[PDB]
Amino acid sequence: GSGNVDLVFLFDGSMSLQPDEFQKILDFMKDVMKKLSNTSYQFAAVQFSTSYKTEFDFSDYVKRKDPDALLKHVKHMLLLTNTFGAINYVATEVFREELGARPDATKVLIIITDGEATDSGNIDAAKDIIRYIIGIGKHFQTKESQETLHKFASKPASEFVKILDTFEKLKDLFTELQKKIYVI
Ligand SMILES: CC[C@H](C)C(=O)O[C@H]1C[C@@H](C)C=C2C=C[C@H](C)[C@H](CC[C@@H]3C[C@@H](O)CC(=O)O3)[C@H]21
Ligand SMILES: [Mg+2]
Repeated sequence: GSGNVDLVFLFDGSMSLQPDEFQKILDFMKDVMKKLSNTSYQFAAVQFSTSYKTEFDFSDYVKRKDPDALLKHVKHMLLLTNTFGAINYVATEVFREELGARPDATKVLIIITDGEATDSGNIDAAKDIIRYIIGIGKHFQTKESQETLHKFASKPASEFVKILDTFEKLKDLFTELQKKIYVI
């Protein structure tokens, strides 16, 4: 339709993440934004743990644009992993016209986490958002834990759930993303 994509990074700041691992999440987000600067994509980023913080809104991105400056002042929260609550927060408190969301854009949520959710609920309010979940590291070693992530993602899980055994594999994920960039 409009050809516009409003994309939110929803990233884990729980106590499980070591300092260097948290930085690699931030570096990955910055790589994606830099590669897609000056396009029809708009970005916002939200850190979640026990509660949620909008690190920058869509309007901040449009005004400042520099991914380095925009994520420079992120404080690691180091609490729990309330992923149900975080998704509902994005759907009702971030995707809003008064915060710079474009009303007819395609909405996309990229969830990066290194643990199973410590809450529960439903995400019906977020169901018109395209949802990718990237699950990283040892807490997703087993098949049963990988499957807990299906609930958050759009369907099929085979396209929308990405499991990475280490944080260094975020770089491989960015290599694969770039092979899919086209001028249309
Ligand atoms: C696309 C390949 C990479 C690895 C990936 O999954 O990136 C996904 C997940 C993550 C790595 C980053 C993304 C950044 C931008 C877009 C939204 C991308 C998904 C792209 C697809 C493209 C078509 O299938 C239509 C659509 O709506 O989503 C995601
Ligand atoms: Mg966690």
